Amino acid sequence: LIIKHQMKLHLNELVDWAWRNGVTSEKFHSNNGSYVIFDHSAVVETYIINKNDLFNVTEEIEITLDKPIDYFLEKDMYGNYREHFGIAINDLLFLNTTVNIWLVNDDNSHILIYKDGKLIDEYMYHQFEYEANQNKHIYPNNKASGTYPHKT
Amino acid sequence: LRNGESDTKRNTQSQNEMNRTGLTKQYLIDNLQKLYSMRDTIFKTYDKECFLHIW
Repeated sequence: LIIKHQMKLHLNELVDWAWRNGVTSEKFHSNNGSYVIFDHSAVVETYIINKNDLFNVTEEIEITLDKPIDYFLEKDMYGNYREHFGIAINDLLFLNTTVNIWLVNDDNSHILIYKDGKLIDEYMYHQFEYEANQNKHIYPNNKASGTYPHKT
Repeated sequence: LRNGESDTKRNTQSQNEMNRTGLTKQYLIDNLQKLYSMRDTIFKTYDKECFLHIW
């Protein structure tokens, strides 16, 4: 169960993500045409990069029982709701009692991943990911934060 | 007229782990006597099966 996740990151977030998920050599372009070049997992050359510049990066999050999940919500068969941070699903002491497990997406939106004793397949997960936060209005805000740097 | 209701749900999960280690050392004088021929009998089987037994 591997899920593509495309996001836009500032320079600090992009550098952090690149160093955590090792990149040997790659050039990342930004919203405003600035670029940063990683060579041998070390920053080498950066163009004129202003604040609020957005870089597009796609990361794969894979949801499996054995690997840890950053934030999930578990419902016992008795009716108790608990939340667990950064532990695998199998790491629960008594997985026998657990009925449902929902991933949490930092938007306070729950996506069902574990029901009826088995993981949710990829396509039902896509359906639930669309379905969880339908009426999510994002604030519209645009600032150019740049101008053609050279004298032309 | 007074009516009341009350609910309660408890859920306690416990985990234990206990590691025990011991080493009982016993000193018997008999085991010292059996030490004698322990190394010597190594070369009594060498002598009988590899070397000449006549002068």
